[PDB]
Amino acid sequence: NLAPLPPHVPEHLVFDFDMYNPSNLSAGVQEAWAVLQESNVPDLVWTRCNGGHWIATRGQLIREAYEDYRHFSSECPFIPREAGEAYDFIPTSMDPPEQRQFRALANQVVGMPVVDKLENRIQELACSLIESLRPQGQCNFTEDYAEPFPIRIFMLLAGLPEEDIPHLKYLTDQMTRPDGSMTFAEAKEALYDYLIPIIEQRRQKPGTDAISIVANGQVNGRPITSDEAKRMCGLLLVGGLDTVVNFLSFSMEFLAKSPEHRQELIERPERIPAACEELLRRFSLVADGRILTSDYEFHGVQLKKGDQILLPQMLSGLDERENACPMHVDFSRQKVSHTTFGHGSHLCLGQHLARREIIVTLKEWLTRIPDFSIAPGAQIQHKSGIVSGVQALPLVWDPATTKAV
Ligand code: HEM
Ligand SMILES: C1C2CC3CC1CC(C2)C3
Repeated sequence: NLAPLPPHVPEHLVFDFDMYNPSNLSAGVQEAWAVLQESNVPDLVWTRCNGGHWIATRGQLIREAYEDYRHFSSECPFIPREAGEAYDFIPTSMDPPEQRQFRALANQVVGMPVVDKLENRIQELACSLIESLRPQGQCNFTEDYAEPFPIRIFMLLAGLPEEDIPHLKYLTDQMTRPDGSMTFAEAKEALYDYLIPIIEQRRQKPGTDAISIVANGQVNGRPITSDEAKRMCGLLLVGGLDTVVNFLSFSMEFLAKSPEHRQELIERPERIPAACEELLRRFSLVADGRILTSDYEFHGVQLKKGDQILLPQMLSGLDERENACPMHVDFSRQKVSHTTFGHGSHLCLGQHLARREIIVTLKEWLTRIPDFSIAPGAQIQHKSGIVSGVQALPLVWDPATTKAV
């Protein structure tokens, strides 16, 4: 189900890629997408699926398209068009200089100094969840630690009910990983039927939570709108529940498989941070785009005002001209080049929380369960979307070999 090639597209620039169902998914999602970088693929190519759109395939274009906010605007950053358009999260769907102010607020809530505040609850929870799991010698990493871990921290952050979890999550999921049960605009609505009443309540009688600062936030001398609030808190929900959740499963499936990687981390912990960056470069997962405010010629391709362009942040680090032996994990690379936290004026704000949640889990799980592996006969399945994932990750271990701490 492909749409007619638009006039301006040289059919030799065609390359039918389906972000919602890449071919080789069975072999893995980063591998699925890494096709785009074979020798036989143009640096910039046009795909006819999800209604036809450019996709830039190399480290350097993405970096370039990202810094160039002018012809490449965030206005509509989600393929397909309707969602992108129907998406209004702030600061996301906004170019600077507008953005600068909405962003500075979000940075208030999730930023650096919020992260030192939270560290202990993080570690406290990291230990507590692991130790619970320990003695069973089998979890469901995705439902068992992956889902739980990060969410409860955000629920802690935003002061919202755990009970809410399963609902917002489905909503978050449909948004990044469209099933077909509900369209983006419908998705965006129910997440909004939710937040709204909450934002009301924090306007009248404030709290210390992320949302409380957000409803009461200051933007360009004036007091933030209700809508701008609904809209900021919307982004936090999704970035909240959706990126960290998935990343942990790929990193963990990776460890379940490479006992020399567990070993290395375990004996030379001065390496968790480097290890941390290398894993983000490799188990990268986001893929949104931009929009052409006008006609423009990018690396000789005539870009026509209105066209969408995917700029997968996945691809930047999996690119040979950037990372020798891209698909191979090496905690001692000299230079880890990636753009998992995006790039440009829209650099990811929760990079600190995300990183901090990732080191905690590596340091803590290796401490208690140094040795685990994939459940005999289980086939892991990934999912591609605006943010990619793992269907479930059954693990198994020998209690006898763990350690409480
Ligand atoms: C697994 C770790 C994470 C990854 C890979 C990730 C990925 C991304 C990427 C690629 C962007 C750039 C958007 C663009 O340029 O279109 C972004 C921005 C953003 N993310 Fe993260 N994210 C992660 C964790 C989080 C967390 C924990 C939060 C906080 C709940 C969060 C909230 C945000 C926000 C608010 C922005 C927008 C900043 C702006 O538009 O100036 N993300 N994220
Ligand atoms: C908005 C932006 C694109 C996708 C979905 C959501 C969180 C993060 C940044 C990845």
